[PDB]
Amino acid sequence: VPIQKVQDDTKTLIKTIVTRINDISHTQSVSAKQRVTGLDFIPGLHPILSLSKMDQTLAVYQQVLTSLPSQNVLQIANDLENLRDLLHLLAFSKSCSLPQTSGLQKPESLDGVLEASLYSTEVVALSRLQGSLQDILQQLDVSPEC
Amino acid sequence: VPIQKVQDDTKTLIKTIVTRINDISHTQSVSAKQRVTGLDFIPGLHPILSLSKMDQTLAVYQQVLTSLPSQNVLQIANDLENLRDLLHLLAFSKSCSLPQTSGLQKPESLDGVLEASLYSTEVVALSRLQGSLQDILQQLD
Amino acid sequence: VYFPPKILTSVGSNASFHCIYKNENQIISSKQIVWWRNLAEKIPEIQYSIVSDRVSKVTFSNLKATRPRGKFTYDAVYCCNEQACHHRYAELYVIDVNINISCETDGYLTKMTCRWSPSTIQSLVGSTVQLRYHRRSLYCPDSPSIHPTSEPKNCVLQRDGFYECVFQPIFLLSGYTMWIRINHSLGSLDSPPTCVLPDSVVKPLPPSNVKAEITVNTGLLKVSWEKPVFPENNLQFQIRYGLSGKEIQWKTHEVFDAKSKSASLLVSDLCAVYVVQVRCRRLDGLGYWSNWSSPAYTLVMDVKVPMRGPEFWRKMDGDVTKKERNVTLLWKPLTKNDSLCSVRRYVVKHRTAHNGTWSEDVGNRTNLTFLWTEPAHTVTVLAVNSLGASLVNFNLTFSWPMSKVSAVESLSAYPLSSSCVILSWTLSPDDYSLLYLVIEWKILNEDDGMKWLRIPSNVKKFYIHDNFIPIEKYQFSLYPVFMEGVGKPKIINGF
Amino acid sequence: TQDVVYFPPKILTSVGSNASFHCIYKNENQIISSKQIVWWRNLAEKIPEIQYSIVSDRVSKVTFSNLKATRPRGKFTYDAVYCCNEQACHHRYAELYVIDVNINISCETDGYLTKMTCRWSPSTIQSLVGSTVQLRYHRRSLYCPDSPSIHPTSEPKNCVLQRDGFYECVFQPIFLLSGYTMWIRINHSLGSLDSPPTCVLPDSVVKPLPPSNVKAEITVNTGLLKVSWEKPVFPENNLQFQIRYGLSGKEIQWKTHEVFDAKSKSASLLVSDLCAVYVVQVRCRRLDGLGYWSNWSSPAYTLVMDVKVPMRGPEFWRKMDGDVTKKERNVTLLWKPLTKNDSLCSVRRYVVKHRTAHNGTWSEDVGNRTNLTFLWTEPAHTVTVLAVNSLGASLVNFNLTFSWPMSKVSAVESLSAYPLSSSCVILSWTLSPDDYSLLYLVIEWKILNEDDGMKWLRIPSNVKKFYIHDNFIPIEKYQFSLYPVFMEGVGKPKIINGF
Repeated sequence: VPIQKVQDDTKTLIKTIVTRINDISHTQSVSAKQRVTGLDFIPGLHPILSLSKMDQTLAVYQQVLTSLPSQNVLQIANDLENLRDLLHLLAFSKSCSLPQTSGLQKPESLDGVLEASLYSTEVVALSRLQGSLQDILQQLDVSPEC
Repeated sequence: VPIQKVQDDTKTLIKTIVTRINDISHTQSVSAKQRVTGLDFIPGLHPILSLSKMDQTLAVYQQVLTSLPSQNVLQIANDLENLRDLLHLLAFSKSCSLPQTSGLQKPESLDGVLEASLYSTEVVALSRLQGSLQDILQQLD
Repeated sequence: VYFPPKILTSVGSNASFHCIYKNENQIISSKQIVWWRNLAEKIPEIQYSIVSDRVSKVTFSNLKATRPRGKFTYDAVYCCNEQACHHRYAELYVIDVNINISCETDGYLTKMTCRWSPSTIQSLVGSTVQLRYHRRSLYCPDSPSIHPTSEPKNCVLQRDGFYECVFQPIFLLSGYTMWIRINHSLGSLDSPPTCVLPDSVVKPLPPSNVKAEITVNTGLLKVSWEKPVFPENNLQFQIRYGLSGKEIQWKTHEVFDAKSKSASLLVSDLCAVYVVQVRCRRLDGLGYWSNWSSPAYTLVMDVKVPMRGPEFWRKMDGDVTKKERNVTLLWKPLTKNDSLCSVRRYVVKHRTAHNGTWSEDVGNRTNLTFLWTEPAHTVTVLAVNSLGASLVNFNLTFSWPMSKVSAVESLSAYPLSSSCVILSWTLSPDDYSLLYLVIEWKILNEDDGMKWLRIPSNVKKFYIHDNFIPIEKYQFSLYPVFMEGVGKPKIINGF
Repeated sequence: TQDVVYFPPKILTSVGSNASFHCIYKNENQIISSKQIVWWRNLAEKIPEIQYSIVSDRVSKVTFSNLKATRPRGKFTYDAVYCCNEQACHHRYAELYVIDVNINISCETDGYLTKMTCRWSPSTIQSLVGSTVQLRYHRRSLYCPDSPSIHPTSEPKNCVLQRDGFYECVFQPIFLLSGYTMWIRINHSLGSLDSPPTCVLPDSVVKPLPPSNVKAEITVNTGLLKVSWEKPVFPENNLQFQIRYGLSGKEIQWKTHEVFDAKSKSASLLVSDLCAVYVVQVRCRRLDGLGYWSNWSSPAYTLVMDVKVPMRGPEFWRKMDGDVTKKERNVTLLWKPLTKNDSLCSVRRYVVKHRTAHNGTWSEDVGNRTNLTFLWTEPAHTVTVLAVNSLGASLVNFNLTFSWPMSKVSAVESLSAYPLSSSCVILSWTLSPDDYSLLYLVIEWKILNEDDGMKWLRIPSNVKKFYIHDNFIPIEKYQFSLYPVFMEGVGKPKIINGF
């Protein structure tokens, strides 16, 4: 499989996930000013540059999403695991080996914060994932490092 | 009833019977050259001449058909008994007063081969009775 | 003595058999065994084999589907000595297994719907069907294969005779290897495996917000539509358009540009209602075509003004001694070529030396009656639609001095038949600026069977086609026309 | 007891049957003498005295005969007969129920000889409330008996009413030659009644399937439609076939015919037209008359084919295009399509054969065109137009020759035109006394100054006066040309302009 086709498919999945996040966000009209403490475990909007960090932060987001009781969020997590598969495929295409991000311990704060606010955590996680995923789409255009 | 009508009606019946066996046996075309064991009690290997032999043989064909569970075969057995009644009346018309002794069947091999070789039983029965019907057709004149 | 007594296999394989013939208390050699199927065909010796002196082996090849023979679903094969056959036999079963599976992706990318029909299975009673699948996280391989780890799928037989299989939620980029599993009392078989990628079978939603319009002053059928939501927006669009009526003569146009939201098409008639529908599929051609969009209907507006003002003629009622004479203007509705789409109102313009010019909106009427008093009066009828009046309009000037001018020298009428009459005339040699000539005719003593026709001044011989009754007397009048007004007409009665 | 005693009180009987009642009328405390008692039916019809019978001084009897079916009267399905002292009718009555036992039995046997179906109409049983319908049949070993009768032992059989309002029930398996005696049995609180039983032989009510593999064609040389078919497999007895044929269109005016020889699987019938498409259907039934017609066959369409070579060649003429001084002259041959009689069915192509003394003879295929233009260069040139269908050219064809030397031979002496009307003009002429072997004459006319008002007519050489029927306009000037035609070519024509 040509590397260009893999990159195009990854961009397709980026666009589709951004679209579905927008679709659920339209149904969830939440003020962005709601500052909820204890959410430091969700990756922040920071410059993400190399593919290893892509896989790591996406696995973190998927673990956060998997804990949400929403079925659409579950299918989003399915899309995230598929996108990790394609990120690893891109890693093989560039002769780089992403570390197997299977050792992320389940965040102990998930149980304490989801019970406090399932809905607000879902909203903020979706927003931060969407922003990070546009960050990825921009980086994928500029040949991100390993 | 006049005898000529009896005769022509019998001819019509027997040719209907052979046409029916032909139009059913088309799906079961067989080679008469092959001989099977255990079916000696099914006749048809000899020419048929006299009244009593016809009656006994057709009673045998009756009983062997009755053992077979097919609706078409049910109608065939019905027609066989019809033509047996016809031949009994024809014998009465021949002005021969011979006592009518019929029956005398010992069909346990019938049951064994029935539970053994259903397909073989039906095909050999139809073929042999078909041949016997043509032979008695020639003998009829 | 048979081994084995019954065999299961599918179309396209070989076969092998073993027989031991037992007669009385003796066993014959295998060199005399004669094989037969259905007691009707002697199997060629080349298919036979002698593995042992007492065992006869027969091998088949490329076995074909069996044709049902009454209640039986199998054929009986017989291993016989010479012509002596044992009553026992074997059993064979073939069954067709090649079954096609039809799947579609919903337009909302939530569910997988697979369908298939058990028609080939209907001939077997006692057989139980189960659908077995294995999903690959990667894409489908070139050669689908039955994976050892398979899963059962529940499918509902619909009224159509097809089983429908609903899978949800979905994984578009995951390969889905599929094959049918049948389970009879004698065992189980499998259909040829197939793998389907959900992305490749997407049927998009029908296009939305289909708006049809004929662009003004151009006559181009412009359509605007809203694109249904799709990944990459890589959609190939198909537009069908046709006349609005009992039968829509649908014409089609394709829009290759996936970025195009509106397009314009030429139409022959600018004044007809049209029906347009749009369907879309993936730009690469994969998946299905979407449902045809809702029909958009064009509204009949006036794209342009009428092209020519109606041709009109006057009727003179009023005594000759009277200077004031009422004038009745007679014109006709514009044709669809002249009215374009419609004529909304008739406005008759006037021209005088003293009162100057003015116009009278006659409305939808094709007649306007007015009094004539001034020596010089020019008139002109205009046809006005929603966009304005017509461009080219006929003028007609009335003059007292010019009416006394006699420009027609001779006149002759010749009836060709009840359907045609020849008109003959000779002009005066004077250099009259004849614009044209008006043949004006009616039945004598009839004041309402009135007819007239303009002809160019260059014509010398003219033919009139009408229902002419020879008994009736016809009055014929030809009028010379100029800048200043009409000259003195030539009038004859009869032929 | 009661003041009025009807014994038996209620009676059920059939049409035409005889029934009788008895009354004992008590008025107040006195029993009315039987001689003072009058009967009344539904209190609307007094029963006549002649039917009165006296059992005793207190018991009087009336015996209805040849009874007719009771007409339902609103909610009353019975005829109420009243025991009346003269005019004193007591409010109670006896109820008489009369039904028509004549229920026709319609039976059918399929062409497969495996299903027996029968129907009957319940058209009279509605007038009996609470009546239970049942079919009872009995099988005779062989044949139906001479006089049908109800067997003491019979077998009930359920039958179903369909939307047609008829009762439906069948038999399977069936006895081919066993008499079936059946009847309709009714059951009610007043007893049971039976229809007059009829016996049916299953073999006499058999109708077959339509005969298949019917083919139709037109005989090329004779002209009779050739049709072949195949008898249905069952029944095997000799059958008679009826054949119907007609034209193709919205309506078909069929014509009927029958064949009696069963052995004949082919037929031939006279026709009126050959080049149209006919439709034909056949049906079969037993020769003796037993059974029924087998509906009809599927419609069949014939194929139009050129039956024979065209019967005559087309009549043709020529147009001179070329100066008199020029020796080479264009010759535009002009003819018309063959009529249905002349073309028979079709003319596939026009082949114009030529003949010269130098180039011999050759033919030109003009296709479907009715005109042909060629240059005249030889002094002698014979031309013959051939109409060719699929089978070949036409048998006898018209010949025309062109010759420079005899083109100066003037054979026509006079030429006069007389207009009868706008629709007819007389042509009159006198001939030269020379012994000219004139084949025929050609009348060629046009409107003067009109180059496309070409019209022409060939007329026999023996004619001396001719009448032309065409739309003539007296105003227009007409040029008239009469051409003397000989074996060697066409002679010098005579030309006049106008009348």
